[PDB]
Amino acid sequence: LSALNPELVQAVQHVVIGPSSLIVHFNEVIGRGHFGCVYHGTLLDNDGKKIHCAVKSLNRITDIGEVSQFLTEGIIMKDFSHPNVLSLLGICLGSPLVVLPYMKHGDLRNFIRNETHNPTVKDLIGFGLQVAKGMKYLASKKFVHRDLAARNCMLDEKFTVKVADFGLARDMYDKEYYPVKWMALESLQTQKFTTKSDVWSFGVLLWELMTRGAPPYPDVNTFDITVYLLQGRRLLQPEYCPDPLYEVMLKCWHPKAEMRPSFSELVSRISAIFSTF
Ligand SMILES: O=C1NCc2c(-c3cnc4[nH]cc(Cc5ccccc5)c4c3)c[nH]c21
Repeated sequence: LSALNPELVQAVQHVVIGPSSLIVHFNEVIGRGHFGCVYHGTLLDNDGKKIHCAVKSLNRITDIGEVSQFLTEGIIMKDFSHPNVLSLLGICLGSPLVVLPYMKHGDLRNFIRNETHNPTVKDLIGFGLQVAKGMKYLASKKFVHRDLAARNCMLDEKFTVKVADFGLARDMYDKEYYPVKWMALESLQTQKFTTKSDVWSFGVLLWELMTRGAPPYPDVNTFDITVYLLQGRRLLQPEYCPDPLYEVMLKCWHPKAEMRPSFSELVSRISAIFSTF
């Protein structure tokens, strides 16, 4: 750790959590291993308040070059904060640690599929609106997500949705052993991603919400999705989805990227639909 560039060490200071400010429960994993090496933790802020956090150990990092790049990803992610985006609490320099807020209700796809929880049509639309708000913030920062889906959004104790699976919170479902159906047509064809391809994925996430987590295109092979979309076939209107909201979903899947709504338009339209409930 003495081998690190001093100006870079000075630059990461506002992101670094001192070792005496973090208690990691290395004996308690979060999410039964499905989310990788992520543990319960307690972060102590400047006032001494105990913060329940999720602590990811980064085993893929060994060399100083990899450590330096990790410090930089911490610096940039720390500048992203919004009520509907998963915030970085900090990093701890054993392997490097990523400290994230604890999300009591786990991923949004499992939450809505959960037979115990009974979200209403209003609640599901409200979750979609929160995702559109988080994406509107990311798109305003010129950030392209590339993997937007309900499985990649977390839900906290106040039922606030947080867009996740970006920055140091990426590779969240990478488990140790002993997304073409959300992709825009141009991304399937050219492998290039834009905010307009995130809008297409958002439309698929909205369909996931309104079907309470049904898998999209269950009878279509991932290879055949491209031709299926070029034929002009699309995900159908879910049973209790209001017509104006499905019109918004369909606009997200327009084959011409420039014809799709912006996330600002999506927040606008969905907020007005949500307000009817
Ligand atoms: O059944 C569950 N109860 C809580 C929970 C979580 C949970 C809790 N807190 C969290 N904080 C940040 C994340 C996402 C994340 C996880 C691993 C790596 C990178 C990012 C996260 C996920 C996942 N499943 C379940």
